[PDB]
Amino acid sequence: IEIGENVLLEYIEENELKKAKSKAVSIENNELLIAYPVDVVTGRTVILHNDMEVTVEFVGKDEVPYRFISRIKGKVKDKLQMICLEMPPREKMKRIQRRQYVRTDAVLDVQIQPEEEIRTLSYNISAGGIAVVLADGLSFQSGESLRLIIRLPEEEHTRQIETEAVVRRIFNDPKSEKRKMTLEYSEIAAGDQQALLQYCIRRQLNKRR
Ligand SMILES: Nc1nc2c(ncn2[C@@H]2O[C@@H]3COP(=O)(O)O[C@H]4[C@@H](O)[C@H](n5cnc6c(=O)[nH]c(N)nc65)O[C@@H]4COP(=O)(O)O[C@H]3[C@H]2O)c(=O)[nH]1
Ligand SMILES: Nc1nc2c(ncn2[C@@H]2O[C@@H]3COP(=O)(O)O[C@H]4[C@@H](O)[C@H](n5cnc6c(=O)[nH]c(N)nc65)O[C@@H]4COP(=O)(O)O[C@H]3[C@H]2O)c(=O)[nH]1
Repeated sequence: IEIGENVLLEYIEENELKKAKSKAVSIENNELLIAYPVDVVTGRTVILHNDMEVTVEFVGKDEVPYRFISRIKGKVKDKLQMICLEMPPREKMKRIQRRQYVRTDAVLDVQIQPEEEIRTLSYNISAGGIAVVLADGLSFQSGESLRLIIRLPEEEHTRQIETEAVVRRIFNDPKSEKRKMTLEYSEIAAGDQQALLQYCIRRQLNKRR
């Protein structure tokens, strides 16, 4: 559970599966109150018809994602229109895991090249994707295929991993006002990917104690 966190809904309206993003207000007794149901892609608000079985997703205080089916109990009026969601038990609230590959926060040398060539740094990495800090002026696009070269330092032997990856998303970090960008490996060698895989596990393992 948490408060103020994002509550992601997934319902069926007019035979197609629509998703929406709301905000946790309170979880009094067995009822969850969410506010401002806006569409996941459309910034404009939406309407959740009562008694509609929805599928609620959220990230708890343990940085673990949770998913449960529920129902629109009804509207609640106190100063705004908030939607009442019937909460399940504490069982029947399945913890999910959407990442195929284990991620680790590592500042690695990344070289992006589509005009010239951009040598930059990553801020987290995975065996299937990468997230990289951009400088101002760099113009890319979600869906553009880029060739990037990753300097993976597997101890003394510095492995150079060359892949092609497609831009997932570009956003502005509210903590640094610097552009960040994420990519998914379009094509990566089996040898390099396995090494990159064992690197992220050991690196994540080396900080448990
Ligand atoms: N579309 C998309 N967005 C991404 C992805 N990775 C990160 N983000 C965005 O970045 C936020 C912070 O992620 P984080 O620092 O890894 O911190 C995350 C992460 O540590 C944890 N978490 C959430 N879902 C998963 C998961 O499926 N697997 C794992 N291992 N951790 C998760 O909860 C934190 C909060 O996640 P959110 O509230 O979702 O907020 C996420 C999400 O909005 C991605 O692969 N796809
Ligand atoms: N290192 C790194 N790699 C990134 C990031 N964003 C995307 N990627 C790469 O791109 C793949 C596709 O992510 P997606 O299309 O957002 O699709 C995502 C998203 O829909 C969902 N997902 C995973 N983690 C999160 C999360 O933390 N928050 C949310 N909201 N969704 C997530 O599962 C899919 C992720 O599958 P993956 O095995 O993670 O595979 C990811 C990952 O390899 C990032 O911030 N850092």
